[PDB]
Amino acid sequence: WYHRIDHTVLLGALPLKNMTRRLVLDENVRGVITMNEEYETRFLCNTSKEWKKAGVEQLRLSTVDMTGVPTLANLHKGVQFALKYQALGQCVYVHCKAGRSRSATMVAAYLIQVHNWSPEEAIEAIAKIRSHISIRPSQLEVLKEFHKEITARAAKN
Repeated sequence: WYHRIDHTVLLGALPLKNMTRRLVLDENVRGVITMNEEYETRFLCNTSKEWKKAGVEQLRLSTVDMTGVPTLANLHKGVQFALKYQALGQCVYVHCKAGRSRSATMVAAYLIQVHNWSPEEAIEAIAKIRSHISIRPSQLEVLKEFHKEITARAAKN
């Protein structure tokens, strides 16, 4: 249903209400990145308040319609959110629907920034762990721009 990517990030299909307990206690999930929350499927998942109750903060992000990826700005929001919890030694569950594409792209951006890796290095790392990762050219191009921004911010240090 989901796979651990590293000590902080997990990537998986939409989290069912019933999984909350396991995710929080066993996987130390204290944050959740929710992409493209759809009204047709939200009865299956926690609301933002049901997450609070379990002590996890939810960050909701939208993809740029038809792109499969958020804006650069929201990619940075997602990554900084993950890093927030990395500093706390806690975990973040990253999802959209199937945990294969839009959510995979978000995790890719995280890995790019964390490791100063190429988009393809990050993607291949994710695919080595979780099957059916599918990051399309439209999604890869944004990860390419994200990679350039990460490098330029790194040169400022």
